[PDB]
Amino acid sequence: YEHTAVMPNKVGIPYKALVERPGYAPVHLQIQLVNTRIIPSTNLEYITCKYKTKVPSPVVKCCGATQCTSKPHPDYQCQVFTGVYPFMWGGAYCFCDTENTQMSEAYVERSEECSIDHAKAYKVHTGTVQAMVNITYGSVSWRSADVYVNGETPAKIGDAKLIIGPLSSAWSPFDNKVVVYGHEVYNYDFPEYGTGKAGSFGDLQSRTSTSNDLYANTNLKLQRPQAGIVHTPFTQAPSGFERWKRDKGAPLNDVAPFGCSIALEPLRAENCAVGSIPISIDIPDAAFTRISETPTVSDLECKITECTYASDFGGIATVAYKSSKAGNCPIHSPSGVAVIKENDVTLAESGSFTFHFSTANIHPAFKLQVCTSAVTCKGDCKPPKDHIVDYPAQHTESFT
Amino acid sequence: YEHTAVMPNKVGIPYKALVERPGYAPVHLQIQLVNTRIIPSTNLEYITCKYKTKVPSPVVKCCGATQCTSKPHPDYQCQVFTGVYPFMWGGAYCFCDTENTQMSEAYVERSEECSIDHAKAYKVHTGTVQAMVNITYGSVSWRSADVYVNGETPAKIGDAKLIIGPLSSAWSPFDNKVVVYGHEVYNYDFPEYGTGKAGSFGDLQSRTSTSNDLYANTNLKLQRPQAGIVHTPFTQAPSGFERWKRDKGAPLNDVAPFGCSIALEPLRAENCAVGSIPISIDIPDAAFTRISETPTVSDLECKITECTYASDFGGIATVAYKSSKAGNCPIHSPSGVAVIKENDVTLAESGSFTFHFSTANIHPAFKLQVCTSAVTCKGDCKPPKDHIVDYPAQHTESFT
Amino acid sequence: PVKAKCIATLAPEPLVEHKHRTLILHLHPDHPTLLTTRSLGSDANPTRQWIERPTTVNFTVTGEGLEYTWGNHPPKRVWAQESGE
Repeated sequence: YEHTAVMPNKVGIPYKALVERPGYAPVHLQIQLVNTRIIPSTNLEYITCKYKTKVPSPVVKCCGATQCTSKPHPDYQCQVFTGVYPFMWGGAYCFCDTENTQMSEAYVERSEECSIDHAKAYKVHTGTVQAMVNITYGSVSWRSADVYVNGETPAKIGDAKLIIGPLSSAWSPFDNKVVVYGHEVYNYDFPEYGTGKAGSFGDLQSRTSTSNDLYANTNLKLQRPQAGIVHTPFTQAPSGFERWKRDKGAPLNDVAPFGCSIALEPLRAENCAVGSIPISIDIPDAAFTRISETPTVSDLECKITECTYASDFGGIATVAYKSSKAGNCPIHSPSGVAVIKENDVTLAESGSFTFHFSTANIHPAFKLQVCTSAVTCKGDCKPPKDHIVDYPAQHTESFT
Repeated sequence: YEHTAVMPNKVGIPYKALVERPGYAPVHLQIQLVNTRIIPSTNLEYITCKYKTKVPSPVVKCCGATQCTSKPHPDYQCQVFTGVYPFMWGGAYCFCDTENTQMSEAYVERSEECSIDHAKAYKVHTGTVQAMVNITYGSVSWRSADVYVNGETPAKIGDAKLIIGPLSSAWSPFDNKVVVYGHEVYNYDFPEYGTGKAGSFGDLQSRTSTSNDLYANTNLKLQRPQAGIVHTPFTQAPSGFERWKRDKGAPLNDVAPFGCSIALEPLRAENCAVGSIPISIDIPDAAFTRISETPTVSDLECKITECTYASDFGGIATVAYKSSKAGNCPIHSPSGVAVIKENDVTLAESGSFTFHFSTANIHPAFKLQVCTSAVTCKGDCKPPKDHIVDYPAQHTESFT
Repeated sequence: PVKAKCIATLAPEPLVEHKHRTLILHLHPDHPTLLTTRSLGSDANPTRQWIERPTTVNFTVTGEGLEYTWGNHPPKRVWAQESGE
């Protein structure tokens, strides 16, 4: 009875399949893939952020030169300068007039915002998708368990053992190269660590926040201070993190395909509705009811009464139930034409009980399996009027 | 002069290329890829180890039942038992004879060896390879720096800036799935966390050593103690960590291809000699000698004298040096036929100095570039006799 | 259980014997020794055999090299280029 089932990847709607175990009473499913969070394999390549030209205070030798050296600070720009007369609080102070030397030095450093407000590149591989699958199973009526997709993983949470996927729809909405910012995720071809052109994205490129080493192509060019005054002309491109916040591109949670949402959290891409998942469950046999205890319902009749050719469960149909005992009777349309809101219907001794459903074909000729009794609920449906609210329960469009 | 060079990946031998900068004197290389440690991208999936059935001490109710509950211990096997008469130091002690109840309980727990003697699975991706490249450069004569392979990374250690790879030979000798044990690394399709069949590898599956939760499919089945005596029959498969130590497979440092060694260290695979690496260096121009200061050597002559058709530098050749000044003269065979032990030869005023080399073609027609003077050192070579010692310097086999 | 370095094993040295791209190895251990190799071509072609009985073995070494592991004695390596003249 290990109920294999191909199953559409779509998040917010149950998939009430039916266990046709030969010998005992069938049992309905209710498989709602409440989430499709993905979490691909990734690598933190480098944080970037806007620089801060945290200038070390220049040297001023008063009569003669002060040769600079290339200190190992990131992008340590330093250039000796002569021909000053530095006004500092008493007019000038160095008594020469051309031998007055000024050595400006400036290096690039991570902002304090780099720790917290920072873009973040990644090389993104495929990884392994997940889900908090609820099944309000059978008469168990509950399990809300986190699972995987790889087609040999069980998750014995509740009582049922369930194996999912691998899904066929391998579209990772993440591209190979991704930039990430706070919550807005950008599938951007970031240039690389160690290379980013100044002004362009990744002018600062630190491996992480702690990493004292980095790559700072900022085109930081010191110029001589003017007219014998102490200061430090640092001529520099404002960061490619400054832009990339107001001349950027749009976020993947606003431009992705096939229906995904995003988080700066394990780097999941939630709820990506695409393709199918070959899902298979091993039910606990204890949860089964033996066949000789559920009422046999045959010699019945089914008919629509007001079929709504729609998404919400507007389709209805009375069923002239013709039972033997009285009790519950799980139901399902093995044809995917009709999706039913009721998993189970209570029965007195051969009464009648309408259920709700939804279809996509004008003439819904769908079988209905009322606990081992098939029936065609043939009829005709009506279009609605009022179509602006969230996503459907029908999801069965085909040739009609 | 940024000397691009395709370069064979092979560890223990220099690659003495030649800088042909137009305008100043050429300079030899000596690029010895002392290491090829790899460090792919990986993930600790689960430690395994042999279980320890650290039995909690059973209950013995003397007259009537003690229902057990399924405590959340890993693989908490517990089964009530009646019909005992437990001999404990005074004969039996419970005065009933069938209402004597015994509740055995046993759960699986990590051994103390699990912390230290433990296999270790991994999902292994490709990552990024490294090397402690020595270059005893030019007249610099030294730098032993750790580098990368990704073809935009410099490493300004010494004075030269050098960019390596990416290599074309992407054979990660690690497979996707790997088990690891102390030092012996096994490219094993470990089943998974959460699944491993009892007896088979990974009967115990703990995420890490600290992780109190785990997966213990050990098929632990308690049986009733015998003949009214206190004890706990635990019937169990000895671990799939017990086997996997004496019915295992062989280690990847003993079965890998293309020449690798291994460590339980950053999970590198050292010294994997395969394929080529497109390496490019930016020399310090200060290290160059201008062309008008090295002796011009032309109007020379070269000839072998005892060419050894071999690996060790057995090939020799006098050269009738015809210099202008006197001094050093870097040398190289731009053809890969001949590999030379001497990077540089000292010269008096037009003397003669033999060098050593090794070839693979019976008639070595290789050019020799003695500091901007080419010459064919044509000749013929002799096979050796004595071939059982480590790896060659020739590495140039082709059609001969 | 701690990561002590036991005073530990060592197997008697091998008798290396040359042939044309081939290591004859007359070998003579103290105890059963797992020997194994790695023909360093991308064709690995490794070998494993516990040796307790003294045995002259053979190894078709290739052009580029082979390595050789006489027990926990360190791994050796070998250039076998030509010897057939």
